[PDB]
Amino acid sequence: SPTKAIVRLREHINLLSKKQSHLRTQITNQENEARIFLTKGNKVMAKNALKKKKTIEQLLSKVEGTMESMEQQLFSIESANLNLETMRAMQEGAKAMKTIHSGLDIDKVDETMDEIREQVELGDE
Repeated sequence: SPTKAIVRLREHINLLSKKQSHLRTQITNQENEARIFLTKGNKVMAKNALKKKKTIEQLLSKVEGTMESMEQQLFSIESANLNLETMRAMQEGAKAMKTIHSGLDIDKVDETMDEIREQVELGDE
């Protein structure tokens, strides 16, 4: 159902959120490894650690892009459900106004209305 898709989007979103926390940790850790390589005067290994930092940041970007597509999909479903709730209310509402409109069981007033209606329009063409 629509509620089926909603719950799984949430579950997927929640898991991606933890991947994101994890990736930020590793980003930090690569930064700190680079500083330590420098205090040992190993300029090459520090650059290698910063390049690895760059790739994790790229992957964190992909994680957040997946999350964002899922949040938009969720919103689209919830809005569409609200729009459908309106349409069903309107349907049932129009049924109720039709019952009320013909709630005069004897003496057809509405046929006389349509007669007078056409007389009024007889300049229009």
